[PDB]
Amino acid sequence: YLAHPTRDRAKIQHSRRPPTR
Amino acid sequence: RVSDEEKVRIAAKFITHAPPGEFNEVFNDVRLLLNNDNLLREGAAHAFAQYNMDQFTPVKIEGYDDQVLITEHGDLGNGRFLDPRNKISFKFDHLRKEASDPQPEDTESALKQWRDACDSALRAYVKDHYPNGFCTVYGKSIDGQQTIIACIESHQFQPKNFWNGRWRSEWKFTITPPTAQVAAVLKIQVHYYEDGNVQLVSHKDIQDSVQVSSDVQTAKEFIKIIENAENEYQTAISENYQTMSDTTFKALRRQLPVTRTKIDWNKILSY
Amino acid sequence: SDQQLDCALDLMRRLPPQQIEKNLSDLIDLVPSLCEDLLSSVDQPLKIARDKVVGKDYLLCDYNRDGDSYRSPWSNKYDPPLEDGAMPSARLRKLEVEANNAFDQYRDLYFEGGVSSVYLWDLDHGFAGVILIKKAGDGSKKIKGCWDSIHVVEVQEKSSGRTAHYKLTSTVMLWLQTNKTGSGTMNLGGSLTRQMEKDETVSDSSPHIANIGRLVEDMENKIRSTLNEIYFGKTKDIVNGLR
Repeated sequence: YLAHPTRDRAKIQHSRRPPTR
Repeated sequence: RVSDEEKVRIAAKFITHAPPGEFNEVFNDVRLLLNNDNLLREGAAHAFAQYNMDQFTPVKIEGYDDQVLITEHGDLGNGRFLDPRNKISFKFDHLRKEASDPQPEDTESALKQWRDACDSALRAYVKDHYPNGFCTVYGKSIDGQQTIIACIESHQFQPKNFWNGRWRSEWKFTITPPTAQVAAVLKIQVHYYEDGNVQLVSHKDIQDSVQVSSDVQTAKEFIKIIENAENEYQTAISENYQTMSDTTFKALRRQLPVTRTKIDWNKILSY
Repeated sequence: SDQQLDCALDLMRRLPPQQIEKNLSDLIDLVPSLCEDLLSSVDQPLKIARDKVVGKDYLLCDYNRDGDSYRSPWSNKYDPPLEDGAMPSARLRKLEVEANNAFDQYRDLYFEGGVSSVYLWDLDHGFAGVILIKKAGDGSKKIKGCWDSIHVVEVQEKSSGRTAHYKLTSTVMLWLQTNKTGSGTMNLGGSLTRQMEKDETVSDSSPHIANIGRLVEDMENKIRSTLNEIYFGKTKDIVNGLR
């Protein structure tokens, strides 16, 4: 029911590369 | 990989950590994250009960004026709890927060009269000091040691204004004539969540003593200690908010630069 | 909205922010499938690192991360060093340099201390960036205090470009903690996030960094006042309404 603005803020647009783990 | 066992540990941890008045939202988030309904209501049944006992959930029973608190001290097993004031057991549905099936329960004992005296004073104390507070007083022979346990709860749930709050206090008086030892914990949690997630979490421990005399006098002395300590605690919290607002918060960032006007971004960029 | 990511973000809005870091960690443990999207969507307190080359502090968050290394805004190198870490274009790096300088001055003027960092990344038809500010105490005062600013801007330039579209999503985290004999332990913490977007003129007298600065400053001034109302007005009144 709550708004989630942090989902729709700019994202990194090359493919990241995950941390361990 | 994260084993299912660590997973269930997490779903159960999340549920026991739901803020006051928000168990259902948290449960349904965790339900959807595990996508396994029967594992959840299996591996997490302990968590539902834990939540309600930790939170002193008050519940209304059909047939009885007085709400009772769900606490570890009234746990009768089989999802049943003790109402020591109304002298019944009842079934508590930890998911629906619903009381059903009241049945008379034997509460007579040597300590019932000291419990009754403390319950009477306490109840008046709670009605006078909390807008809609509830309390439950238990009498237990614990270490052969006669112990009175007074639990107080007061909450205010306003999900439509994006906030909920709960006060809990727990007071243990171990009745060892002539000097009874008193131990308490006062706790507060407030959650505001319009456009964010801000919580206050507060607790205070109390240690004190009282001279054991008659039941009615010992009760009055017990309630005085409670009132003085819960009064100082509330007073001090508010003093702390003022000091935080006046000092620490003001120091973290100015309202404006020393010019008393917003930044001229042309001048920033030019040197 | 019933979607898993919306549930996860909902949990973050409800779980105690006093445990913000472990909450995220447990959530990724529960739904590893969403690791990247939670790392990107769940704000975490900023951590301060030291750039050895320039002798200047910089800030760590998901946005300047690659694997287990973070990039400095001062030196433009990863720590620990990487063999092919993600780097802004030579072009975008230059703007990031102008922006870091500009926001180091903004930080001095509003915060009179603390640490700032700005990190930019290329997009298809513009660019984006985060502006970060951290201001703490060292933990020696009666009331402990920390402020995190996380400002994420998206800039979509037009066919000129003498106009651009800016979307700003700002989070401020504020953490206060004290242990006094009168009150016992008191921890008042958490965050607020607001979003706005604006079309602006881009010109030599109003460049990208100017436009972004004005938006960040306006939004941060507003969030400061809202934090003051919520923390010291609203939550206190709730407390007093309980007893």
